[PDB]
Parts: sequence; C-alpha cells; structure tokens
Amino acid sequence: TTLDPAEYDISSETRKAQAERLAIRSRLKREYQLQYYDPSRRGVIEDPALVRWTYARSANIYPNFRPNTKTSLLGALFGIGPLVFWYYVFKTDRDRKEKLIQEGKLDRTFNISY
Amino acid sequence: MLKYIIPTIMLMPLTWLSKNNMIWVNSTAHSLLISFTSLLLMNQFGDNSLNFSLLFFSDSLSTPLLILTMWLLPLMLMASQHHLSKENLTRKKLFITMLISLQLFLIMTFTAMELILFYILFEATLVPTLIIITRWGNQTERLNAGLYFLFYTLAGSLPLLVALIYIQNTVGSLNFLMLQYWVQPVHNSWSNVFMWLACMMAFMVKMPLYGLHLWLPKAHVEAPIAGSMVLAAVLLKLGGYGMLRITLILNPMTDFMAYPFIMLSLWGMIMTSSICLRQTDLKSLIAYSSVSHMALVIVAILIQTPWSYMGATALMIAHGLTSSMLFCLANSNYERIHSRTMILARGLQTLLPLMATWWLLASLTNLALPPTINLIGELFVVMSTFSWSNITIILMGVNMVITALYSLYMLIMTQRGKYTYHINNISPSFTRENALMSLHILPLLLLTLNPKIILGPL
Amino acid sequence: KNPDSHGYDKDPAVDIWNMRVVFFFGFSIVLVLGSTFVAYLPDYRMQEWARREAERLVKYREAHGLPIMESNCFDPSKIQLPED
Amino acid sequence: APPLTLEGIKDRVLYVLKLYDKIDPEKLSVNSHFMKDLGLDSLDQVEIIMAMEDEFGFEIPDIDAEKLMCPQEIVDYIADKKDVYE
Amino acid sequence: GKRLFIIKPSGFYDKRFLKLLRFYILLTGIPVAIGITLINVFIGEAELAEIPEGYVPEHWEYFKHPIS
Amino acid sequence: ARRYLGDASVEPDPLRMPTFPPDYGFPERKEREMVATQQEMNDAQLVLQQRDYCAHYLIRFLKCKRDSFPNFLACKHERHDWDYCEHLDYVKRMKEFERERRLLQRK
Amino acid sequence: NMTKNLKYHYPSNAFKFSTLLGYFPTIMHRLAPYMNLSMSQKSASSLLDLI
Amino acid sequence: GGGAHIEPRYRQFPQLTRSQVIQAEFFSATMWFWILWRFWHDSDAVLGHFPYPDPSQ
Amino acid sequence: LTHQQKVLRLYKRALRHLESWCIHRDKYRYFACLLRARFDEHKNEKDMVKATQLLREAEEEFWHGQHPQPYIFPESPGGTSYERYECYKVPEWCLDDWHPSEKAMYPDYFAKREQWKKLRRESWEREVKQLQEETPVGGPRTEALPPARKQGDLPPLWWHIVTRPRE
Amino acid sequence: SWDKDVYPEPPRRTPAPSPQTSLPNPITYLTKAFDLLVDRPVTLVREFIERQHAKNKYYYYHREFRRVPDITECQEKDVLCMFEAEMQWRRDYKVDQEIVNIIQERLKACQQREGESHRQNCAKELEQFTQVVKAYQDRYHDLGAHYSARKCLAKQKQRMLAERKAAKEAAAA
Amino acid sequence: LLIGWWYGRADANTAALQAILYNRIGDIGFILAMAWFLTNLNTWDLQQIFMLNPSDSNMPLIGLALAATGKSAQFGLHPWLPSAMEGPTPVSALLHSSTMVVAGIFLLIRFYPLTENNKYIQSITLCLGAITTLFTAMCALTQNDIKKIIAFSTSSQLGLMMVTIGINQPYLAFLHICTHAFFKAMLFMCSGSIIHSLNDEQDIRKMGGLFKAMPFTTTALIVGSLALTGMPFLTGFYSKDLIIEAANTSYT
Amino acid sequence: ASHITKDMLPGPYPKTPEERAAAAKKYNMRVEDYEPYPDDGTGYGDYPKLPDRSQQERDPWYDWDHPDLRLNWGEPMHWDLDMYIRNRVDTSPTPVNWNLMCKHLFGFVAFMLFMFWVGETYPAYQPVGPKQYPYNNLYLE
Repeated sequence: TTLDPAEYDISSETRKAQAERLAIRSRLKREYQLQYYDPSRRGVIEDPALVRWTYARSANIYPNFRPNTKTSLLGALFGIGPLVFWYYVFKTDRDRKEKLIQEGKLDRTFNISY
Repeated sequence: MLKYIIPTIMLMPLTWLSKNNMIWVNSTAHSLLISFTSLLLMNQFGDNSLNFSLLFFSDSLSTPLLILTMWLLPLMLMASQHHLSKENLTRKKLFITMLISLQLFLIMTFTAMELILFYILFEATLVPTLIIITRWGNQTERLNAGLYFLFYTLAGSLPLLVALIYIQNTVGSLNFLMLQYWVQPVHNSWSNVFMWLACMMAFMVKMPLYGLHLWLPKAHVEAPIAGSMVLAAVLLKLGGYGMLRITLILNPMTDFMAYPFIMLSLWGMIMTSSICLRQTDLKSLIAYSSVSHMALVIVAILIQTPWSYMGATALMIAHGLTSSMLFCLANSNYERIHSRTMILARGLQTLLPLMATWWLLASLTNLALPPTINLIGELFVVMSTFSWSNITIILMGVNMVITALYSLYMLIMTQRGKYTYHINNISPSFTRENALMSLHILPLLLLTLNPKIILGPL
Repeated sequence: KNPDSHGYDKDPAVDIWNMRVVFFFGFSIVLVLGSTFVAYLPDYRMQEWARREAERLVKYREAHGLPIMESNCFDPSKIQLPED
Repeated sequence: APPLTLEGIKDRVLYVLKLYDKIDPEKLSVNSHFMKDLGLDSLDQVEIIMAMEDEFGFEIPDIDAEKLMCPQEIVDYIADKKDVYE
Repeated sequence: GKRLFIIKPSGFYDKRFLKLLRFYILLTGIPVAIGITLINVFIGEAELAEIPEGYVPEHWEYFKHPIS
Repeated sequence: ARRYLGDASVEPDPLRMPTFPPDYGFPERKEREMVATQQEMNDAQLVLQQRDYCAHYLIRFLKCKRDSFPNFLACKHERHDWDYCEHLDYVKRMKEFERERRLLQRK
Repeated sequence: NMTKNLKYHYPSNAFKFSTLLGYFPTIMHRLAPYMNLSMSQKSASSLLDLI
Repeated sequence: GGGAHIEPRYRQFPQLTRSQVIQAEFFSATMWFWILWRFWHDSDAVLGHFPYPDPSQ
Repeated sequence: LTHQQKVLRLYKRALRHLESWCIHRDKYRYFACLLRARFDEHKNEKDMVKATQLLREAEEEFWHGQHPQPYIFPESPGGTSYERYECYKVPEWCLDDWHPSEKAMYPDYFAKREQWKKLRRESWEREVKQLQEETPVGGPRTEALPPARKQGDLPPLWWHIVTRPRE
Repeated sequence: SWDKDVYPEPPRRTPAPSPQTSLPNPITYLTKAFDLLVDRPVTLVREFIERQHAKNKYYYYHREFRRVPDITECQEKDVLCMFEAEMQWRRDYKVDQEIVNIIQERLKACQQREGESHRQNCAKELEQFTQVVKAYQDRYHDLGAHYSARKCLAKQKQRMLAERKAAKEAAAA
Repeated sequence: LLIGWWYGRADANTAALQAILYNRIGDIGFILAMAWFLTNLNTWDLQQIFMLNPSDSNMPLIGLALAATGKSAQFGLHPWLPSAMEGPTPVSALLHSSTMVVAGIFLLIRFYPLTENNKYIQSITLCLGAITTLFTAMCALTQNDIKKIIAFSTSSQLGLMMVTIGINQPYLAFLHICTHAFFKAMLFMCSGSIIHSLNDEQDIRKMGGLFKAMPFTTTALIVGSLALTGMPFLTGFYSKDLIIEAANTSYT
Repeated sequence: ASHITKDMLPGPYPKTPEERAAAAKKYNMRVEDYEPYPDDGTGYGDYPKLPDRSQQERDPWYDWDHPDLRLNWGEPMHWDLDMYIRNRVDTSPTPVNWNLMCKHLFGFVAFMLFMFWVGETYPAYQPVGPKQYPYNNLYLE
C-alpha cells in the first residue's frame, strides 16, 4: 500500500544513449559552487526554482483559469455542498429540542445556567 | 474625553516641530506617557456605566478595549524603524503624522455616544490606512490591494446610512444609545429582513465570514515595511464590535434568520484554518489564523445568552495581542533574509538562541494553554454555544485539533540544521528586535492574575 | 550595521538615550508603577459592596417569618393584567 | 572522550588482515596495493570490509569501496570520519 | 592536553541585554516595594460600624484598604 | 428487602434500610439474623458494603488499629476470625444455589 | 534454546509477521497525512479561494 | 586529559573492584531471605474450605 | 551503475540482512561459506543475458526473506542516535559578531584565523580562471585538476576543507 | 470572623484519646517540637503589629441606599421615572446572584464536614437547595434575553406570562 | 519540550508532533464532561457532584473514557508510545513510570462514587482495556531494542489497570500504580549502564551474557524483572495478585 | 528582479520544446517525460505549462544519496516540482496491501457474541433447560 514503489524495473542496455541527464545538473553544481565559493558575497542566492515554485503556484492560476471543464465545475460538489448539509442537521435540532422545552419539562430545577 | 484627543492631537506638532534625527525618540517618549492618562480616569464603573458628557461616554460599557488602542501607537516607531530610515525626513514626518491621524479616530470611535458619530467615524478611516498600504508597499501587487481594501469596506457600509437615517426619523432619535429605554421589536415582513440585513452585512465585510474575506490576505501579504500599519489593521478589524451595541437591541427579536450566518461561518472556522497548512509564504500563514479564531466571535455574538459576552470580549483582545505579535516576529526574521518564503530561513534556533523563547510563547498562545486568557476566553464560548445545541462540540472541537498542528508546523520548521549558504543573519537581535517583541508577552499573560478587568457587563 | 559599535536603534549618541527612553518609560514606570494601580484599585463593578449586602439580608428574612428568594413578580395586584 | 590515535588503526587493520589464514602474515600491510590481494573481482573488496565493520562499526559507505586499492588508503580516510588524528 | 575549542555565536548581546530589564524593572520596583509593606504596617483598613456620620459621610473614601 | 413498606424519611443510598440492609435475607434461616445498631452504624464513618453482616465484629477491628499507632500488626487472629465471621456468612450464602437447584427440579 | 541453541531451523523465508510490526503504524501514518492534508487542503487551497 | 583510572579491554575481560560485587551480593540475600516467610507461615491458599452446601432440606 | 559491479550492492546487503536473522556469532559464521557457495556456481560465463538470470532471479528469494528488522549500525542513514547530536553542529563562522571584551579570550586563536584567510583572500585569479580553462563546455563532475597543477589553495577553501567536526 | 447565623455550622465533637498501648507516639515529639519553632517567630509578630496598629483607627461605612423608586410606575414612554425603576431592578438582580453563592457554600459544609454519611445527615441543604434555584430562574432570570438583561421591559413580561397564563387560563381557576 | 531535546534527527521532533496530536484528540473528550456539568448541575466541583448525584451520566461520562485513553496509551491511540522513546533515556524513565501515563486511568478513579452505577459505563471499560493487552503483547515479541520492549511492557501493564475499573474495583486498581512505579524506573535506569558503558547499542543483538563487570545491575534486573512476573512473595504481591483472584468472581 | 517570463504561461502545449529548457529545465531534451506537459485534465487553471509535474512520488528519501545533498537538506540547485507533503511521507514497506488489521480489529468482533453471554462462575454450565434461576423461581419460604 503506497507504493510498490518500483525499486527494480526493466533496464539494460537500452537508453544507454540517454546520457547527459547529469550534464544538465553537473553544469549547475559546477556553476553553483562557482557561485557559492567566493570571498565577498554576504547574501542569499537567487535559486530560481523557488521563485518559479510560489509564483507559478499562488498567483498565475486565475490568470490561467478557464471556467469550462465540468471537473472545474466540480466544486459545487465540494464548496457549497456540505454547507447545505450543516443546515439540514441543525435546523432539525434547536427545534426537536425546542418542542420539548414547552410541553413537558426535560431539565431539572437546579439548572440556572445557561 | 478631551483629556485624550487634546494631548494626542497635541502630539501632532511635537514631531515636525523638532529637529533632525531627534524626531523618533522625541515622540516615542511622550507617546508612552499618554498611557498614564489612558488608565487615569478610566476603569471607573463597573455598575451603572460612566457617561461624562453629552456626546461622549469614553468607554464605560465594560468594553474597555481602548487601553490597547493607545498601546499600539508607540509600539510602531519601535516596530516601523527598520527600512523607513532610508528616505527623507519631510516624508518621515508625514508617516508619523498620518499614523497618528489614525490613532485620533480610534479614540473618537469606541465612544461615539451614539450610532451616527460611530458611522461617519466608522468610515472615517480608510483615508489613513489606504495611503499607508499603497505607498511604502514592497511588491507591485500592492496597487490592487488598494482597491480591494475599498469596494468592500465602503461597498456595503453605505446601506448603513440608508438604514440609520431610516431609524433616526422613525423612532424618536438615535442620538444616544444610552436611551433605548423605548424600543419596539421587529416582528417580520419582507421589508424588515432587509433592515436587519442592512444593519448587519456592513460589519461582516470587516470581520470576515468565509465568504467576502477575499481581501484580507491580499492586503496583509503585501503591506507596509514593519507591519507598520499591519499591527494597526489587526486592531481595525476586531473593532467591528459595534455589532455588540446593535444586535443586543434594535431588532432584538429576529433570530429567525440567524442560521445562514451560523452554519456559514461555523463550517468555515473548521475550514480556512485547514487551507492554511500548505502555505509557502509566512505572512500569509499568519493572515489565515486571524480569520479563524476571530470568526469564532460571530457565532458568539449572534447567539444571545451571556457567558458568550464573558467569552466574546476576551477574544477580541485575545488575539488582539498574540495575532499582533506574530506579525512582529515574521517581520524581524525578514529584515535579515529578504524572502518571505517560509522554507528559506531554516536552520535557525542555533544562531539566535534568545529569540527561541520568543517564538515559543507566541505559538503557545494559539495552543491556548489553560491558564492564560486565551482558553478562559474560549471556554466561555463553548459553555453557552454548547447549550445552543449539543452538536457544536464536534466542529469547534475539531478547531481545537487542526489549530495545534497548525501552530507547531510554523515553529518546528525553524528547528533544523541549516548552515546552508547564508552569510547574512549575523545580527544577534539588537535590543529593539527583542524589546518591541516584548511588551506583549509581559502584558499579555500578566492580566491572568486579576482577569476581571477584561469582561463584558453580560 | 556593525562597525563594532554596540548600538541599538541608529548611531552614536541618542541611541544610548533611545534605550533608556524606551526601557524606563516603557516599563518600570508603567508595566510596574501603573500595574500597581489596578492591582488594589477600588471595588470593581460594585461587587465588593454586594457580598456583604447580599450577606446581611439573608438572615433578616430567615429570622422572623419570611421566605428566601421570593420571585413573586414584584407585588401583584399592582397590575391589572389584560386578559383579552 | 575515549582516546583515539592513528597507531591502532594501522595495527587493528594490520591485525585482522594478518589474522586471516587466507593471507600469510609475512605479506605487506600498509601498502600491498591490494590488487595483488584483490583476487577475484568480488570476494575481496567487499569481503575485507565485512570483518572490519565488526570492530569500529560505522556503515562502511558503498562508494568508498573503490578507495580500497591502497591499504594505506582505507586507513587514510577512516581518520576523517570518526574525527581522528590531528 | 586533551582539549577543544568551544563554539557559541555570541553571549554578549544577550548578556548586555536582560540587564536593562532586570536593572530597571527593579529600579522603580523596589521603591514601589516598600510602599506595599511599610504603608500597610502603620496603616490598615478598619473597621465598620457604622455610621450615621451626622448629615452625610464624606465623599469617596468609603473604601476599606490602605490606598483604595 | 424484607419489609417492603414505605419510608418515613426519604433518605436514599439506603439511609432508609428495610430495617438494616442485608445482602438478601432472610428467608427462613435466619428469619431475623440480627446485625448491629444502626444508630451507631452511620454514627461512625461506615462505607456502603460495610453495612452487610459482621458490622458488630468489624467495628472492633479498627478499635485496636487506632490503639497502637507505631505498629504494623494488631490482631492477625481477629482478621483471621474476620473471615470466620465473614467466611461463615459467605458460605452460609453459598447455600442459595443448593436449594434452588433441587427445589426448582422435579417434584 | 529453540530460537538460538536449536537444530538450525533455517531462515525459512515464509512466515506471517504482522507480529513484529503491528502493521497499524505502517499504513495509517502513510494515510492520515494524505487523505486529509492533500485532499481537504489542495482543494480548499488556491484551487478554490483563488477561483 | 581526565585520567587513566581504568584501561579498556581487548576482550581480556576487565577486572572488578572487589568491593563491587560483594556489596551487591548482600542484596542477593534480601530477595532470598525476604522470601523466607512465604511458606512460613502461609500456604498456597489460606482460606477455609467450602463444605458443599448439602442441606437443601 | 556499470553492469559489472551490480552484484556488489546486493553482495554487500545479502549477508547483511542475514546476520540480523542469525543469533549466535557462529551461526552467521557457519553459514558463510555454505551460503557463499551459491555465488561462484557459475563463476565465468557471459556478462549478458546468459548470466542475467543471476541478476534476474536474485530479485525474488531476496525480497522474499526480507525485513527481519535488520541491525542498523546506529550512526548511519537510519536508526537510533544516528544524527543525534545537533546541539552543536559546529556553526563554522560563528566568529563574526562579537563586541570584544568577548574577544579577549583565545588571543592566539584569533591570531591564527586571520592567517588562514590570506589564502582565500586572494587565491582566485588563477583559482577561478583555471576553471574557465579546465572545463571546456559541459564538464561532468566538477572538481579542479587534483593538484590544480602547482599548489591548490585550498583550492576547495574552506567550506569543504575546514568543515565541521563531531563530538 | 463573620455573622454566626449568616454562616451556621454544627459543633466540634473533639475525639477522645485512646493510647491503650506501651509504645512511643512520635506526634508528641512533634506537636511538642513544631509548636516551639512556630509560635515564637509567628505569634509574636501578629501581636507585634496588632498593638503597633493601636496607634490609628480608620473608618469605612456600611453603604445603604434610599428606596423611593417603586416598580411598575410610570407613564409609559417616560425616561426620568423609568431610568431609576431599573436601578431598583438592576441592583436587585446583582443581589440575587450572590444569595445563590452563599447558599451554595453552606451546602459544601454539609459534605466534607461529614462525607461518610453524605445521606442520613444534614436534613436540610439539598432538599432546600433545589427549592432555592427553582425559586431563582423563574421570573428573576430573563432568558434567553439574558444577553440584553432586558431590564424591566422584559422583566415583567415573563411575569405577565406568570400572570396572564397562570391563575386564570389554568382552566378552571 | 523533552522528546524534542535533540534537534535535527528528523524522527525526534516528529515524535513530538505525534504526542501533541494524539493528546489533543484525547483532549476533545474531557472538555465535553466539562460542559455537561454546567448545563445540568451548575458546577464542576468534585465535592458537589458527589453530594448531589447525577441521574444519567451516560453522555458526560463516555467523554471521560475518551480522555482516559489519550494519556493512558490505550488501544487505537497506542502508536504514540513506541515512538515516544526517541528522546533521552532518563526522560522516558520519568515520562512512563509514575507520571503522564497514569492520568488516563488515574482520572477515572477520582470519579468512583458517581461511576458505580449505570452498567453502560462499566461495560465499555472492560470491553476495552482488556483488548489493549494482546495487541501490545503480540507486538512485543521479536522486537530488537532494549528501550522498545521496556516500552510495551508498560503498555500492557495498562490493560490490567483499566480492567479493574471495569469491574468495580476503585482502590485495588490504584494500589497497582503505587507499587508498579517502583519497578520500571529501576528497570529502565538499570539499562543506562548497559547502553552508555557499552558506548551504545540499545539493540537486543550484540549483548552477551550476565557477568562481564556488571555484577550489581544484573541483580537489579532479575529482581524487578522477576517482580513484574506475578509477584511470588515480592513488592506488588498485593497488586496484580489480588485482582484475578477477586474481581474474577463477578459478571465478567 | 528576474525580468521577463518568470513562471508558467498559458500551456500546456505552447511549443513544448520551447519551455524545457528555455529556462527552468525540468527536462533536458524537451522530452525527458519531464517536458512541461503534465497538465492532465486542464480547463482547471491549476498547474499551467509549469516546468513541472507529474514527476513521481512517495518521498525525497533522505539517505546517503550524496552527490552533494540531493534530497531534503542542502538544496540542489533547481529541480523543484511539487513539495510540502514531503517531510511526512516515505517509500515501499515489506508486505503489500494486506488488510489483516480489519481482520484483527474484527477478530474480537467474533467475541461480540461472547458479550451477549455472562461469565458467572458458580455453578458450571451443566446443560440444563429450566434450571437457570438467577435469583428465585418458586415460593419464597
């Protein structure tokens, strides 16, 4: 249960032409340490993956949004739905409890509080 | 009374009239003094409330609430000092003036003697606040926070003045609250709902329901330097108390429709705190606390039957401090590291050891350990709102769980090893860092000793 | 902001003045000198007055004939009570 | 607090490697280059670190296997792990 | 002999602080401290009974306490 | 539960006993088994299910207990005989599965 | 002695161990921080409030 | 440094202090002596025996 | 990972999970050669598919027979009191903010520090620019020439070379 | 102290001694010891000020109001005359809270005073106590208007229901 | 603030967020029986409730049985203890012996005079605590750590306590803890010289035998670790022994 | 002050090779299967072009994993995909998808029926019929 998580799979020898998946990263950790080792810096680093981490997450959706797919009209099943339910639960109570407070006395007489 | 407005307006030319850099210490010195006057004639009754003039009873009401309002002013100039030292003095003379120009009305309001001085002074802000948000922002998204902050607050508070001028000429004179001694009820019609709905919805748009809060994190996320007016805007909001002056009376007997304001904010209380867990921006993370256990008062106020006002008052000034102070931490830790992104700051608690116990006592008062005001302000909520119907124990019982995972995840994110690349963060919290961060936890917990000074009449 | 000056607020002098003007004005003259005020401040909401007077008056009735905690609707037959 | 030096690690490693009857205890200790005593590709390199874990006992990282050519190289960096000689 | 070098970021700016509280918070504390005992020793709240006080008693100062 | 008649004073937690509370009783042996004086039963401090049989007996047990304070033992024969009052009672009450067994069988 | 000193009962791979784990701490703590944190939030998050 | 007061072991099985074990062994009595009074005098059950309530008469 | 050494990562762990199953110290030792027998059964044969069934079926019969709560070697990738001591962690470069009268102590040590910096004060002009000569375009793993051709100062100075100790 | 009949309590019944025994009792080596390290630093000081306090005697009086204002007067719309008719009613709702406090503590003195019986004694408090509060929330408790306290406007309009319903509509009465 | 002693150690500070997650649920009950008494009895004083007895305790009490299980480490909330051991050793000695684990079954004792009625109450108790035992026991065996097994040992000590509340045995339940607490502080604190002076392991593997320079401490184990076994003449001879021989005659 | 084209723009197909990698290299070759594709079920504005998603799951695993740092501490330069649930999630267990707990949690549910009976010890079962008599059956005296 969650998950296999595929600690072995097919391989060998295909996709041994795939190389320079590290050249992508090896460039940076060379450049990053070329950044990170300097005598005079005293300050944080740009780290763009973080700039594009929030700004492509918090903002930049209602701009990207379109009110079309009915899996984006899904939310009526989520947002409004249970909010009706909680009305259905309560409004029955506060009444069932009220009717008895009139005809018949459920409480004791040492309840002043309330 | 004039004991107050006059010195605090006398402050106004205590500032520019001064010399060069002496200005900050000049006004911070005096601005503390007024606090002796603040208590001075106040904390009289008690019973048969104080009204000392025709159009002012300063605060009698057992809503003292005014002493805080006079605190937060000379907590700003200790707060606001950081990056505001980098532009000109004739502008720095301004930012201290409008900031006072706010403080003068919050003394006028909370007294008001009546309804119609309240309103024109209830709308009399937004001139001083709006000018602090738009200028001296940081990001460029600020320009929209300027509008959204209006077009709600002002949007539906005009229907007040249609209604309050409708009462003035209907029954007698609203000139005075202290005469309601003639009030007829409001039975029903398709007209009276609107009356009750017009005399209400303007207040909700300030202390948010789970709808129409769409502005609250828009203004706080991006907002002035120190939280300079962000401390003030956490006073402004709770100041929607005036619903305590109305809904006690002035259409007492419609509870008929209360339910769409109960089940709407009662399922949001369990809600918007939960949409606060994955936030990646810290001054957002606190902004959604401020909705949550503020929006609990709206189910305290609508229900009648005190033991709610016992507990509803303690809350307005409960987070009045705790929710204030957190915006003071997240400011400081931002001075040194210029991202507000929560992730980036980690591996603290080694490098600033004394500021350890500052986070803790803050994040501990959302947990609300029993002895402090916080619970003794929540456990008069639950005791009456239980009697309403027994089932309220569940949701607002869940609130007491998700809020605990809520707070810790903010502290425990700052306990880790990170040395990482930061050559910054040298300053070991020069005194103002820890001075202005105090004058909260000292006065806050303190009140628990004699906590009969925060209570309503009931 | 450390040329090995110590410093708190801004610069050489009144910074040193600016610390004593917050610490001393801020507390020890308010969080203490003031806090004293409300500590023993006089009877708040007239309850102190109430304990005794809601004490004395218990036995006065209990002594001779009278009941305790009537709730008789404040002397009826002062009220004509509209029926219909 | 337990005192640690660079001698024992030259001894202990010399010791059990001289304990195995698969190795004559006339053979080189500090430098054999271990490729003379690598036979075969496996059952040496990972074989020798099977015992040496039984005394110190930290993890013997994988990628540090290829440092094990030089018998002075194994003892070399074990000083850097446990915070050994000055 | 066997020895190392302790490492702490700073103790001085924290120790230079706490004083300005602890020094000042007492400075008006202790003078306010005697007046909470001495002022009560020679002077205390008594008693009761009753009084008609002739025409009317004084104004406020009906309290029972040293300073109240 | 012998006399089922009313209670002059209404004090429950049976400060109104039938007369004295038994476990069940009588039915025949013993028709009146007899316990101790109630006026002294709750005049001392006596817990419930201390109002069963052997009240007279166990009231003495604590008497000597209070006598020698710096002592770990008072009477190990009485506490033994406290069974001999109680064991004798309990075994006398083991007889109610004997009668009902053969009484409720054939006849 | 039957565990250690015995006749060499082998590391026979097949048994049932739900015993040494308890197996409750395995899935739930992989679940309660999924079905809630990532469902009633990522919906409720800027997914909705910003829409 | 601190001191040499005991050297470690290469599995030569270090020596004891000789007041280490005796001072302990006197507390091997306090279980074996305090177990004295178990069977003296108490039996597996000190009870009294239920005599099979035969009188259903 | 090159096909040659792929059994090692299994050959490392194979006996590893074994010992946590055995109890007596001989038990591990007695099954050594006996279970060692299976490795060289086919000692020299094809590297490809022929002997890939020594890799293929190694999957099962291992994962089957896995998790008898292994011995974790406490200070290591997991298990108790591994990363335990962070209350020091040696925040190297704690030497900045002081306000001396806190700097009276360790005068000989303050003397030594500023002597280390001269290397890192200027080692760069040929330290950095050689990395513009050393790696032509897209170079993989980024260390310099191992000497840096005359004197490395450090060159990796000092973050990796002066880094934090354990106590 | 206090007023006896305001806080009555049953008498002491000091327990009789029962030494019975030949063995030493340590309390007599403490109550004879503890007393001698207490009285000197303690009792001398209370006597020390209580004479030191003979030098000055203050006064604070017993505050009793003047009741003319009645109840159900006066002419409906009025302000002046109905400002006070609450001041009668408001104080007399601050009293009737506390008279529930005093009567409640008196209850506790029925328990830990005894606590073993808890049932066959006291004869009074509980059987009285629930005859007290049932004389409380009726007509003296404006509910659920307790938030507004609805002074004298709703105070009688329970008690109109306690008139316009009871005693007449009771059918037949 | 204790389990969180060591920073870093991604397990350590996530053993805190456990402790304060599961207690807060177990909190949610005891604020229910804090409410119920007002709306009915108009006090929470432990004196007054016992003098003026509640009729229906069904709802107000079941809340209490829930807060019982939070800190008494009952079943279904249990996963917290075995990971509550990740801190310093003398911590768990103090946390788990006489304190913090006792309140869950402590609090229910204080309520004896009122709880003696209403078979619903008594019913769910012994229908619960007994089940806690065999999920802890069946999870004890095979476990490899000194500290862990000594964690479950006190986990299953609970099942006997909570049962004794189930049958009405107010005092004979509490005498247990008074006695028991003397054990497991010793028992843990014994293992100190085993863990530290071995430089560490806290695995049950790589231990060895009884006597290698551990003469006294190994006598401490075989006394206590004998005592917990059913008390032949020893300390708790009046604790575990007077239960299954007394309440065992009942409606069980 | 990153100037132009900070984040995702209106995908999720605006010349898939133009994005990864123009900047923000999620894929190297514009097909790593890291191409800024995973706009699965769009029309939800959620996750536009995004040099981003469905890259796999269950943890950064926080082990030796030591090119430099590689997982949760030490921050490799730029991979970031989705996160924030990753500090409370790990990988594959030994067994797979066996609910024997619902079995055992219902294991006692077998003994629900053991609840409907009693445990009264004295006397024994002694198969009876009309011998039960908890209190009394026939006449009193």
